[PDB]
Amino acid sequence: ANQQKPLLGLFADGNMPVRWLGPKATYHGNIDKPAVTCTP
Amino acid sequence: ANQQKPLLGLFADGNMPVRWLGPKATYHGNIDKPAVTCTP
Amino acid sequence: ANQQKPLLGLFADGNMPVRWLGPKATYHGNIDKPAVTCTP
Amino acid sequence: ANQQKPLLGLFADGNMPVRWLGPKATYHGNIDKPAVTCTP
Amino acid sequence: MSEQNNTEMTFQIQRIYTKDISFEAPNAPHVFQKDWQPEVKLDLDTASSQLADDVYEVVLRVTVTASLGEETAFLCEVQQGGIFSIAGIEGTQMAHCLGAYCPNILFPYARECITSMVSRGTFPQLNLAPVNFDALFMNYLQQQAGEGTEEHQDA
Amino acid sequence: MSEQNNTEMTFQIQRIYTKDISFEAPNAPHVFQKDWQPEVKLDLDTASSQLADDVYEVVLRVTVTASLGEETAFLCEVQQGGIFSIAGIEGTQMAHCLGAYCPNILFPYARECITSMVSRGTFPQLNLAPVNFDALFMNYLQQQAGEGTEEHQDA
Amino acid sequence: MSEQNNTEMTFQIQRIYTKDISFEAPNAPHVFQKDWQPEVKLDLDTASSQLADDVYEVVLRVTVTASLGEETAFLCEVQQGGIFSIAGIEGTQMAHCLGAYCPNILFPYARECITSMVSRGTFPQLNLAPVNFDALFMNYLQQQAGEGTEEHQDA
Amino acid sequence: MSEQNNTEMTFQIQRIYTKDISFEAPNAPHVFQKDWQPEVKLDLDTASSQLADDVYEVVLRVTVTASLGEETAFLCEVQQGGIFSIAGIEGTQMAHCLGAYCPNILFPYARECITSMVSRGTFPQLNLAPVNFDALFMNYLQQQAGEGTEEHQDA
Repeated sequence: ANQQKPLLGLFADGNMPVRWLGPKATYHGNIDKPAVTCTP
Repeated sequence: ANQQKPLLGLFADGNMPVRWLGPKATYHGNIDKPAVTCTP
Repeated sequence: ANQQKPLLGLFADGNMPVRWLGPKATYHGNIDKPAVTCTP
Repeated sequence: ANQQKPLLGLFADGNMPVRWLGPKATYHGNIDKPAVTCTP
Repeated sequence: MSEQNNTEMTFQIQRIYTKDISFEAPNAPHVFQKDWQPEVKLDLDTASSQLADDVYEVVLRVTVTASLGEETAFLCEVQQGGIFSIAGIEGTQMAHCLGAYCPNILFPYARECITSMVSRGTFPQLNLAPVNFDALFMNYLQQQAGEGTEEHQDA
Repeated sequence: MSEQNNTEMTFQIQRIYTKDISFEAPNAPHVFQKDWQPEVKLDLDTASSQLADDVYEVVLRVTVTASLGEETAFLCEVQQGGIFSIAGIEGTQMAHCLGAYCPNILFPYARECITSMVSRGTFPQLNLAPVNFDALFMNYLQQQAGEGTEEHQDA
Repeated sequence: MSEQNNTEMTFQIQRIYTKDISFEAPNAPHVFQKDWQPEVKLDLDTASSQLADDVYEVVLRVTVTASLGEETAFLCEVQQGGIFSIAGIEGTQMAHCLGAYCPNILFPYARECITSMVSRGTFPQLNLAPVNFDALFMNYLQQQAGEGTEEHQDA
Repeated sequence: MSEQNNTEMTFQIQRIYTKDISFEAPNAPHVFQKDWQPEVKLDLDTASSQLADDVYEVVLRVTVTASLGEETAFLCEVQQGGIFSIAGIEGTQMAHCLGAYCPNILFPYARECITSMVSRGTFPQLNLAPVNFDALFMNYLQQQAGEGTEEHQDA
């Protein structure tokens, strides 16, 4: 932390934050019931 | 003598179609509705 | 009745030649083999 | 009242006598990028 | 026919690798009109070849089809091949080795490969149930032997 | 020519996905014993589509072919599709949008899909190197190169 | 200390999955400069907990520690947990099935989950050879003293 | 066709791979009696390390946490590292390259390694949306590029 860091200048600044659109589109269930009720 | 014998006998003679079973199923309710439209 | 769109009239064709940036083959030497380890 | 005596609790300590079937046998080659000088 | 060898069967794993993949979504943008639980269909096919002496190559194909109404959801097929050094095997012991034991090794890899391609078509999770190919094939042959004495030494 | 960079034009990606995947390893069992020099021929097919009004899909068939002299290792052909809502575009603006920009959105995803299948076939990882579609299209369209590098810190 | 009885045997897999995974490449671009034939180590661990009535979970952790040269190549660890419907087996019968058959089911899926991680780290994918757990446990069952009860039943 | 392009960023990839992979599911059996609607949070951390002159490894650690409060659905994390060679320029010019373009190369690979881990825990697969970091930099400045020739004659 001074002025110029050659061959770099991002990430170590504070990490660029990412925001979601909506978690609604994922994880409405895949495992209902005992999942697999019978195994041959 | 046309009497030949490949060692590979007891295997590739016919396919084995597995009867599909899955009480919980694959699809439930996750699709295009809160999709990639809200990116301002 | 057919809507002929004057917007789409390109990009059904190789626009410009793409050079291959991986010469000398994707190996530069030997790899693994059709033999894991052993059983005795 | 005492039931489920052998039901789930045989081994817990871990580390089986698996000294491999081949302690040193996976791959061998010569790692380097395929020329990769410049993208222009 | 019941070739009684001194070595009651032999199995060695040499290699496991994907030989073939296919994933088609012919109505990929338009299947949105047919949205929910698709009719999923399994079909396993058996392919083999002898590479060398005692070196064989077993390919287990797992084909998955899905469709809603009269139109497609997604199409998928994997061929998880595997080289295995097998000898001594005969009749029932042959059929049970490469037709139950070896496919069940290749199956987890073929399974995850389908799961990957479905995710590339951006459809929800597809985890196929564990089918015990070993016991299922024992039931195909009513009942058979799966126990023996070891004989292994440097030769 | 007539690049016409106005605050017109609109872009919104709705969804990206493989519409078709193909991975063939014809002589996979025979190739892993061969001389380690395949000729990796790359192919790219350009195709756009209308899904709706102002909704234009773009598909790039990235085909990777490797043959060790006479014998093919693998073939990674991935039709990476992508739904893009575009409007306000005409002439060279849509020619650059489809001929450079929006295919390069799908190029890292086609790259990944290929790379994964290559590595699933138990073959050396293939990282498709950055091809700037913008630059090579510029070399034709209006020519793009030049920098004022001459002076150095003297005392 | 003994027990001989048999309830109506039940054994059905409800679910197979990874509860915990870790691939660690500590010297990742450091080792690649001289990354040759790995010397591998295999550690095994387990975990257990009853989930419900006649439902018991067996977790099987396979750990793969590679070291080549002077340092670590890569690290791999997968806790393959499996939900099983276990009933009817008891005494030394249950002890055998628990130590042998139940983790043998989990092992193909554990193996695969490791194999895919290693290939993503651009290391040679590791195909765990199928080893008989039964034989290893025979000794362990003849080396214990502390059964669930003492009630000498006999034919 | 007569213009000297010199020091314009010379970018080339050496090797992409997963430096690290991880998955957790502490409430994995418990998820059956859970409501399937988590507050999924993206937690990313980004590092860089010089391996050689102009050679900087960009690490993109992505963590997908799904929890409906304290009630955790699943946890997944991948440290996708890529050896990138960015030559000629520095500072704000290179900040556009490493801070925008390099994450976009690692992002598809990070994504599939996350999705695979979610699918291994047999949970509904999560495809991460196209997040264009470079678009923000494109509105600002330093978007100016076009390949040519570097020097390396000024220490």
